[PDB]
Amino acid sequence: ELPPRKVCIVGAGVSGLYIAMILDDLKIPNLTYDIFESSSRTGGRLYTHHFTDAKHDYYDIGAMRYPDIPSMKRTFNLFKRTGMPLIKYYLDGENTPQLYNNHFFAKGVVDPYMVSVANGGTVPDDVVDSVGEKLQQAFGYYKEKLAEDFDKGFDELMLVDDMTTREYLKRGGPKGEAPKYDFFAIQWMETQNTGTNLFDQAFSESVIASFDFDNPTKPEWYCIEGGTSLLVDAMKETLVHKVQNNKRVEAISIDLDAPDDGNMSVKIGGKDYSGYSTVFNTTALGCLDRMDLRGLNLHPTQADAIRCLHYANSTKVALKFSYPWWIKDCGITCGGAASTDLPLRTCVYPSYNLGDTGEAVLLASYTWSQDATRIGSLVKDAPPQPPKEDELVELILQNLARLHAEHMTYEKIKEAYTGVYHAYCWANDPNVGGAFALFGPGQFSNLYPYLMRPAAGGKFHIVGEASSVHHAWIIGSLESAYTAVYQFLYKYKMWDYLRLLLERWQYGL
Amino acid sequence: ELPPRKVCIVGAGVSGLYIAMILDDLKIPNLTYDIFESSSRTGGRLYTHHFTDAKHDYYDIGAMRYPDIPSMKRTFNLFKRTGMPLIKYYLDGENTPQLYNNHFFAKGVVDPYMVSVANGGTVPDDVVDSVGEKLQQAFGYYKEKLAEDFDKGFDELMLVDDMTTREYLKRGGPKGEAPKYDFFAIQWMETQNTGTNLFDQAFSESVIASFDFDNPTKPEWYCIEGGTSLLVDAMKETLVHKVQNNKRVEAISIDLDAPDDGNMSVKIGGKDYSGYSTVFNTTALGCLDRMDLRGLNLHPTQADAIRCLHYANSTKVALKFSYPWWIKDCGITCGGAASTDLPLRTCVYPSYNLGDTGEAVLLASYTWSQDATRIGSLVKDAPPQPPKEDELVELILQNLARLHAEHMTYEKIKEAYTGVYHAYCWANDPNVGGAFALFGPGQFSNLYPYLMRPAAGGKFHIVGEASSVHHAWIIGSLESAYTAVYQFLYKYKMWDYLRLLLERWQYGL
Ligand SMILES: Cc1cc2nc3c(=O)[nH]c(=O)nc-3n(C[C@H](O)[C@H](O)[C@H](O)COP(=O)(O)OP(=O)(O)OC[C@H]3O[C@@H](n4cnc5c(N)ncnc54)[C@H](O)[C@@H]3O)c2cc1C
Ligand SMILES: Cc1cc2nc3c(=O)[nH]c(=O)nc-3n(C[C@H](O)[C@H](O)[C@H](O)COP(=O)(O)OP(=O)(O)OC[C@H]3O[C@@H](n4cnc5c(N)ncnc54)[C@H](O)[C@@H]3O)c2cc1C
Ligand SMILES: N[C@@H](Cc1ccccc1)C(=O)O
Ligand SMILES: N[C@@H](Cc1ccccc1)C(=O)O
Repeated sequence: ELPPRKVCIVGAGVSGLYIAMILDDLKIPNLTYDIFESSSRTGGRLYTHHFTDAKHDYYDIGAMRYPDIPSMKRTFNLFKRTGMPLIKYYLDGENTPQLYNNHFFAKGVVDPYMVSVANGGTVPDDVVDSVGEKLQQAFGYYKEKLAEDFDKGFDELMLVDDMTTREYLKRGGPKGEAPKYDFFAIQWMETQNTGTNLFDQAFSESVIASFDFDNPTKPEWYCIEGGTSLLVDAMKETLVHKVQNNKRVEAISIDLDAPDDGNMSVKIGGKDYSGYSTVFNTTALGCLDRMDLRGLNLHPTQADAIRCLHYANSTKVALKFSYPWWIKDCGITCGGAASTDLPLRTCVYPSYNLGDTGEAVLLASYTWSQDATRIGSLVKDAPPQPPKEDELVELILQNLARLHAEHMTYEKIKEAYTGVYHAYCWANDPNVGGAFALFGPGQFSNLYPYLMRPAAGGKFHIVGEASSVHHAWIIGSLESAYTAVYQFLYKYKMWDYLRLLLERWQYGL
Repeated sequence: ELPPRKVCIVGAGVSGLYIAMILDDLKIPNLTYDIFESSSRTGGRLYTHHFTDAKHDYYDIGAMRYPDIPSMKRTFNLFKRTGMPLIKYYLDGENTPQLYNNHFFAKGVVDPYMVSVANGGTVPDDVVDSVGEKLQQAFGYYKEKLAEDFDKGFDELMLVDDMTTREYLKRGGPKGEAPKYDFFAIQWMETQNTGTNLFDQAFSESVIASFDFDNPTKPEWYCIEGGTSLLVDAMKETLVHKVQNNKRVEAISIDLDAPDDGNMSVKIGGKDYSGYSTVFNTTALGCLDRMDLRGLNLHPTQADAIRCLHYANSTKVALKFSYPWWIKDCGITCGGAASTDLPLRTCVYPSYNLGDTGEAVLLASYTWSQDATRIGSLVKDAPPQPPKEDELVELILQNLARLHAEHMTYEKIKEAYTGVYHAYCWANDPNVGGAFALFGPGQFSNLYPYLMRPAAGGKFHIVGEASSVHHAWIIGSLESAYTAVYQFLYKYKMWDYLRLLLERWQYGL
């Protein structure tokens, strides 16, 4: 018979909720848990904003789209477990505009943006129209290895993890046998492939992001109709022990002189909470670094990983319009997205309101990295009516006009704007401190192993999307939580329940 | 006589104020200007926060310290010209603690922080105690060349500008004849030299920053007694045409189908302001990228520079204490700064209140890059009292207690805290979008020439610290503003006043 044990789950995001769901499912005798959530809200970076309760009057501030690829199977099993209403998401739509250097894209014209050297720009002629082909040549070997077996593909990719994307492109790979590209060719590839400056981060991350967004299997994509927050509601409902919101952990400790299993504690608001056999920290690493972790005696390089593993910013801006003018007036009837070098960078047409004829939401700006930091600096809490008086609104409307200048005027977009919008910059969220992990050069191969290293005698686990090989996806959160529960059961020699974990949760539900 | 001409200065920071002061000094007949400032406040990144009107009850949110090195002569000339009350600033002080891996620094001790391989860390034994010496070996050649002639030293430095600092350290320089360092040695060097992740930006910037802070001439440092904003006040008082605050330029344009000199215009809140013969934009580049610049027909790589040139974040947190416990209880009597791997990173002891025995300000946290983004996520406008409930206040007090554990307790520091503090995160300022330019690899040698390329027939100038080789210093702003005025006078062949510019303003005041 198992002695009474209590574990602590720090953070009620999808990873912390997944840990509780797994523990609830295994039904281990005399085992309990507490879930402390710093925010008054539960879900973390699963966060649907509802403008009203109307059916499609929302947008997802955090996670929103899911590729049906084999490496994401655990995410889709969680969708099945909780009965999520999945519908098709259109990564690529029809008639979506692309606007660079104030020129619209056109198929089969050489250098439509007028950025090539032959047209007075600095992009080499043989690169300007061949970005996808040359990034495929740079990423494609590793992408196919990842498609056969993600873990073994990752281990081979780690042999070049010391390089940034720019570095790999500049030197022609690790030994100069790949093509070498000058600064402006690499710069154009970054402009056409990702957010500003992100090619100065890890090459391995550019490969994995390309694996996820441009997967060799050419997958179907999905969204959750009604918002991703429906997943949080369903996970919360099943909890045996409910989330305790407004409980921000500021310190974590283990008492190595105590003989007991439950010799760990966390401090919340100056008060001590002890008796825990294991602590799962599921917060973003910036939040973990603010805690007093001295009582845990972390390996010095593990502490370095908490502080230094790189995070990228992301900002989203969603506007409500009286009718879907992008559908009706521009023929953008199947989702997709418009991309531009204008400040909004990416305008995402929702896949969930394509049949609606009245009020409709447009995810008017979705940015990463410096683009998101620049948009996020306009994201305040008490903006002013009218639109022109709000700098962010006016910027978005002007960028939308230029981006859709083939069919709309600024005047008619402005008149369709209801005056209702919402924006969010994840780096300004004190409960995250960033959007998601996006490691720099050498971090996966050098710092990440020490982040995942056993701490406090195998009783402390750093959990979350950053503690995964799938950054910035729900799947990384779920894998990290599953792995941590494995280690917990292994640590306490609960062989019956570890075997049950592998039987029920390795491939599924 | 000269025909009447009008120029427009976008931005009332030190760049735009310097332009107006130069034009005021040259007294060019029938030449006028308008200065438009987006903010209700004038000064930009010269920004003193005054807790009260008491003599020393302030801290500088932006610029605060100035090294008396030859490359900084134009800044001190500006100080001299405006009668600034300069006092000595102590970059290094007495008894300043250094805290890494929860260990304090101790001279003459091997690996006092317990981070080397010999003590269970990952920092190479030959690196852990030699960061200053190995970085000097990596930067010193170029630092000495910059000391002889900054411009010629910069041009030689550009021959390795394709490399990041980490890349230069990893590969042993451009051809592998310098020492090669593994990831953890480079990581420790970054931890001990700059802010988190900044070794993943340009090697040239790490060299220039080392040249500024650790100059071979080993210079005296100075600050402005009463706050740097006294410089803004003095420059404002001299202006012939006063700053127009709350005037945010959203578009800049030139009418090439108009024969007049004054064929340029700017839009402010929908209304046009035309008749300008030249426009000086002095704003940060993120601010410029949000403007509609189509009417200027910028070179596409110049527009890329505006979007992509990298900015670093920075955040400051200052706390008021009933008495300077760092002076009286810790022997920290001569300014300096305490450095740590804790969230606050750097605690600066002011040099302007060393004789005070009552209320004193402490610049408790001064951070850059990801450190500043994480601290800045706690910077809100209406936080709660008491300190325990403001997460930022509590974090700072806790970090301060650990940093000064050799002489203070958390309880004594907390009781000395008045409850009055201020914080500021420059990336959250919509009038800047960042702290200052910190270019990535290859950006100085590739993007920066196009940023500085003549535009709109020589009538548009991108001015400011980012538009110089001295990023994040007043000197960069002054040099850029001086160079733009030169090119304006050259463009209109005002040879008499160009000669007067060189006579009075080249090494002038
Ligand atoms: C803009 C954006 C878009 C995304 N889009 C997608 C997408 O399309 N598809 C996809 O699969 N993934 C997407 N993701 C990724 C996905 O949202 C995340 O990977 C995942 O939700 C993170 O889960 P987590 O539990 O690991 O972290 P979190 O969600 O951050 O959970 C951690 C929790 O801990 C709490 N916490 C923090 N500090 C403390 C403390 N001191 N004490 C207690 N609790 C604390 C936080 O409030 C939070 O609730 C996106 C992420 C972002 C930022
Ligand atoms: C945290 C920090 C510390 C620093 N410390 C030092 C130091 O110790 N020593 C030193 O020498 N330097 C220091 N600097 C650097 C120095 O402060 C700057 O280099 C300099 O002040 C910038 O001057 P600027 O005029 O080029 O830019 P800014 O100061 O940014 O001036 C631009 C102005 O334009 C305005 N503007 C923006 N958008 C618009 C628009 N659309 N229309 C009109 N106006 C607009 C802005 O509000 C601003 O007032 C520091 C900088 C920072 C961020
Ligand atoms: N998965 C998220 C976040 C992400 C950003 C960039 C690269 C990879 C993932 C998205 O679909 O946008
Ligand atoms: N001038 C700023 C930032 C800076 C750091 C390093 C080099 C250049 C500028 C400071 O005093 O810290």
